[PDB]
Amino acid sequence: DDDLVDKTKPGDRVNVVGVFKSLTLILGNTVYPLQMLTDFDIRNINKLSKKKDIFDILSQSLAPSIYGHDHIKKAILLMLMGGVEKNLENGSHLRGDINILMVGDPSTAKSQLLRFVLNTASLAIATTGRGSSGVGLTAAVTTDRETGERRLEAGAMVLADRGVVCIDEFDKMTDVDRVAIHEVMEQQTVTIAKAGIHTTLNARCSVIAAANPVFGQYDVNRDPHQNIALPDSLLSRFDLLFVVTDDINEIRDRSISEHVLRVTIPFLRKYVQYAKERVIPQLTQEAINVIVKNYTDLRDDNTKKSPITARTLETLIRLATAHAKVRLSKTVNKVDAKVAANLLRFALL
Amino acid sequence: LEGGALVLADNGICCIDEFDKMDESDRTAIHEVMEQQTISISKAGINTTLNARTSILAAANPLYGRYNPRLSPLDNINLPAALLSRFDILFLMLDIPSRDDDEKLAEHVTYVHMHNKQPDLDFTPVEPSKMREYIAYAKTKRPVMSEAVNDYVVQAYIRLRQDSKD
Repeated sequence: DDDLVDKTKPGDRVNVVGVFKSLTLILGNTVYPLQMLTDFDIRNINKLSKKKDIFDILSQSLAPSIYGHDHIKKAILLMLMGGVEKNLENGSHLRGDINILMVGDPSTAKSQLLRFVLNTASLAIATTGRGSSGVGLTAAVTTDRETGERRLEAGAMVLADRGVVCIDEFDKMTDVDRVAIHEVMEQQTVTIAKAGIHTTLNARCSVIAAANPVFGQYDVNRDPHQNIALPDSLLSRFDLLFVVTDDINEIRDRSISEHVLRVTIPFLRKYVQYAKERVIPQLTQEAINVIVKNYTDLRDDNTKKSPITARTLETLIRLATAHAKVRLSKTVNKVDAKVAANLLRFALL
Repeated sequence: LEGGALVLADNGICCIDEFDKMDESDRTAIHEVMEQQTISISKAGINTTLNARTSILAAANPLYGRYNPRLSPLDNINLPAALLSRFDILFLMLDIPSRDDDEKLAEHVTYVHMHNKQPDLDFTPVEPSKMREYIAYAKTKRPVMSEAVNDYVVQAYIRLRQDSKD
């Protein structure tokens, strides 16, 4: 009808209330654009808020079918919980989302971790990275003979606005989607100008990329830059680059067979959404100086193994905030910057 | 007419992110509105000219990502001479690691990530409407150059040409 004509737009989750009349359609009179929490679960998450051993067991309890890789799932835990999404006054917004790229030999469970992060998040969209019918994930053009005109189709990234998206086989993805995510990273948004339209979209969509080398295998003695098969701008776009090695070693490889031959799922979802909705962390002077010292000490890596960018400054406190909201404290601590520096030492060296 | 992006943005700022990641077909149309603001197309559909004003803003990176001090800037920049010869202002925003100046950038990003407020300087940041009104009021002005500034302009141009004229 006339009344509710200005409250509908494509891409949003909606709940309509109408009458199923068949002259089959519904006469929609009420539209609402959009896990339950009890008072017993809040006592459990308040009981688990002050123990200083919570983070390691919560990172170890997400995937018991995958042996090892504790710091990678520590960053994946900090990745799926989120950031803060700070909106500046009379200026551009600030990126709160974090992005993770994972490389290594194709022998491990990188393709088995996406199914776990797709089935255990709040909302997640996974794509293969190659095979999109449109121009990519974000959109596509179509012709309709009903109106005799051209309409817009929204393939992916525009659907999930606050959740996470997962792209496996990142090296097979073409340059058009690379130019689009070049905009995606810095933007935490996207822009499109096409025959008859110009616009910009802003839906939160933290990316989880999984790639493979072009040589098939990789070892420590080879250089760590050409094995990646990606440009330096994409290395600067992604925040944490995790390298997983699989050289055959008789000491470590003895217990994988008995481990795979041998806290829960509905609790961490409620934990992540209560941290996302209630507590926003702020900075302190105890965690500014140690991250200033860490950034100035690394800006070492430029002469030894990896480039340092301006953005990385932002990503070095995003993670801290993350840890500070994993413990759901109202402000940050020095140990959050320390565990972010430990994650940096594991993912950089 | 269904222009790429140069036709819905007629009188304003047209920006390009990742300028060296484009192709020759994009460059031949960008240089044509950069020199003369009047794209002309003569194909089996039409032979017509579309006129628009676009203060081309471009953001680019070099060949190896960052700069190179052992390389010349004509070899560091992959763009041809006619492209940057038309470009009057090129900004070499190069980062240099330091001990004192890097702390202010770190203090500023931790201050804007701590809260949305800007630093406590004795100045207040103006909202978009007031300087938008100032730009719209200043755009109707038509300044005329004098003769005392003319004799400085021609002497500086002669000295700049001789200094630039390897």
